[PDB]
Amino acid sequence: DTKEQRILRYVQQNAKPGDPQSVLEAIDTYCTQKEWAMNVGDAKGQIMDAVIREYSPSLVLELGAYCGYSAVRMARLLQPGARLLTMEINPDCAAITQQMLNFAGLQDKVTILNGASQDLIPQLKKKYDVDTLDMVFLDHWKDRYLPDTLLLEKCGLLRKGTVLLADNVIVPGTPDFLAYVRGSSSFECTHYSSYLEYMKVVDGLEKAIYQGP
Ligand SMILES: Nc1ncnc2c1ncn2[C@@H]1O[C@H](CSCC[C@H](N)C(=O)O)[C@@H](O)[C@H]1O
Ligand SMILES: Cc1nc(C)c(-c2cc(O)c3nc[nH]c(=O)c3c2)s1
Ligand SMILES: [Cl-]
Ligand SMILES: [Mg+2]
Repeated sequence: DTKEQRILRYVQQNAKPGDPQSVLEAIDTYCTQKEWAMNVGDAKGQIMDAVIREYSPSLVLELGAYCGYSAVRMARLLQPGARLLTMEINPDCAAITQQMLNFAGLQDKVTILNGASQDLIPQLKKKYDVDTLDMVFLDHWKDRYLPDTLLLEKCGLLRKGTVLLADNVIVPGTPDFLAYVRGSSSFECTHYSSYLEYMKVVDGLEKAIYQGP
């Protein structure tokens, strides 16, 4: 089996079905005590929680699902009727994410879209009936953050006040993305210094609020 399979099995055997907090705790314990994995983690997760609570987004787009940790973490705080779409290029990851969401009882709030973000983003309006996004969580691959941000703008998917939240702007680091949003009068940016998941290594999240074209 794979590490991702081991994480999922650990949750199924150590968390309570239908209880998202217990799922997060089981994942964080596994990744602390057994095998590191690239979930946003509890330290940066607490900052995401605060952002989600502040904005109460009706429609969130996540880029990069992995095992479903951030999807569980965000979806558990959404209001009734509010929705998450998560895009995931790796089908084995998409499979784990679906089972993780099912176990957590959050499957009615979240839709996994299978494919590369750069291929799916242009389909959101016509195929997935999206008008504009309230929030986007960027957590896929560092080199995609800037191009996908510009693609989301091109496609008309951002509105005034759309919240972009980006993980790993320090490690692995997204220097082109940070230079761009921080120099652009189309964004209002805030940096949230924290730590890499499960490690005493400095990392951070960037919040960039779109201000219109
Ligand atoms: N272009 C792209 N489109 C969609 N997913 C991508 C991608 N490039 C990488 N990925 C995926 O992005 C994921 C990064 S890890 C995601 C962690 C997750 N947000 C969490 O915190 O729990 C991986 O599963 C990888 O397959
Ligand atoms: C020292 C590190 N090694 C890896 C492998 C890290 C790491 C940490 C993350 O949160 C990530 N989130 C999304 N996508 C990634 O590629 C990713 C990578 S940090
Ligand atoms: Cl952590
Ligand atoms: Mg990350």
